[PDB]
Amino acid sequence: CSRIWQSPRFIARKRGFTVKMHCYMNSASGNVSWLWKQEMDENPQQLKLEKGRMEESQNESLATLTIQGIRFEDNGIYFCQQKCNNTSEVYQGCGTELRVMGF
Amino acid sequence: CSRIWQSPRFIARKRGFTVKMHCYMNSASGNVSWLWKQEMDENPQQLKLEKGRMEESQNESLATLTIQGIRFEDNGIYFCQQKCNNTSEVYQGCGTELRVMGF
Repeated sequence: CSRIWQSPRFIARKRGFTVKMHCYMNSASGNVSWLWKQEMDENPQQLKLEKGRMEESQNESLATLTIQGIRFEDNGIYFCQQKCNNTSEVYQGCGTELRVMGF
Repeated sequence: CSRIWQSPRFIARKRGFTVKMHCYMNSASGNVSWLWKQEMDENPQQLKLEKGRMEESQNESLATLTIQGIRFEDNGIYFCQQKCNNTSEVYQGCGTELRVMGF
């Protein structure tokens, strides 16, 4: 199968704004999901797309994840994950660090 | 083969100091090579070593790239690759990022 690329590595924004996180592939057994991680030891875990604040999007090449109303409680690193058709193995993106802040 | 794990993710250090970067793998068809990216737009372009001040070492399970007396020209992201035994696939780390300081 294909390989996935995550952008950007890091993001800092102001409380209440909006964020976009990308990932690229070719839908080779496409259909992408997003994992979240707040602690460093614990390992990534399914992100709950909170009604009216988060939305998993995806066409055939781009799989973007968009969050609005950014809360501090959103801090952490997010990874897009794809399950391969052939290899039936899971490739992970390199994730994006998220930091909310200020006025 | 084995999922490659690069560490740390991002580093900040005043110029001149030396810096080590890590890459954990399995070395099966291993023998790691290091790539470089001066910006995010650019593409992971190969790394050229310079006079005793940039040395890559490694063993059974730990490849580590070392840079002495760092400069702003060093700023960027470094990745490590390892061909795979079985697969003949090309795994790659999530690269460690570098930013040199001014004081």
